[PDB]
Amino acid sequence: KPERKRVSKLMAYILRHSPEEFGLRPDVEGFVSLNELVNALKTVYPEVTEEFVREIVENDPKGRYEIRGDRIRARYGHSFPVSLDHEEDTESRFLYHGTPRRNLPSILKEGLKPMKRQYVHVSTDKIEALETGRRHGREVVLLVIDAECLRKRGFKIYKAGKNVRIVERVPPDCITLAV
Ligand SMILES: NC(=O)c1ccc[n+]([C@@H]2O[C@H](COP(=O)([O-])OP(=O)(O)OC[C@H]3O[C@@H](n4cnc5c(N)ncnc54)[C@H](O)[C@@H]3O)[C@@H](O)[C@H]2O)c1
Repeated sequence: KPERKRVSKLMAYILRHSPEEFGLRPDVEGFVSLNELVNALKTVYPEVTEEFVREIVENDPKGRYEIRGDRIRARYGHSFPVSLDHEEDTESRFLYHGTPRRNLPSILKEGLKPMKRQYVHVSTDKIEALETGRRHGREVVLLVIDAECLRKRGFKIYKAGKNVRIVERVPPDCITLAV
């Protein structure tokens, strides 16, 4: 059961960041072949099979991965451009983003920016926002974002996981509170 986390984490690396380092070239929507990914994962964990990966996909709590037939992709978090077809979140009134406090003086000046990824990632869920923010450092703040502000400015919000949402950027006057 903790072997699943090891393989799931390498999957995120390959599917979000450096497919080229395993000699994979994802298509425009971000998909690679399921056979490609197993063969790529095998040169680190040779025990890995297509069923193990399909178990990982179906089980994932956030919906990190997507399988269409024989192809697989990460649904968000990429650091190379992709063409995702997610649905627009038109109902959320508030969204959340956790980040180390040390980041706040720049965010207040520039808003949230995608940094190394393609999109800014926010959450419909306060706990998941705080938990991801905690990965970078121990002192985390919870940013509350007015979603309607973003829509009015043209930045549409898309449902990329269970609670994960993606936007181009969050201008600072759409951040209503930092907690
Ligand atoms: N941060 C969250 O609340 C959150 C919510 C949902 C999902 N996730 C997921 O967690 C993982 C990491 O996401 P992440 O949001 O930590 O991003 P990341 O790993 O790309 O780290 C970027 C960091 O830069 C900070 N930052 C943003 N704008 C900045 C600015 N103008 N000046 C200085 N710093 C700035 C961000 O808050 C974040 O801490 C990804 O898988 C993402 O999808 C994160």
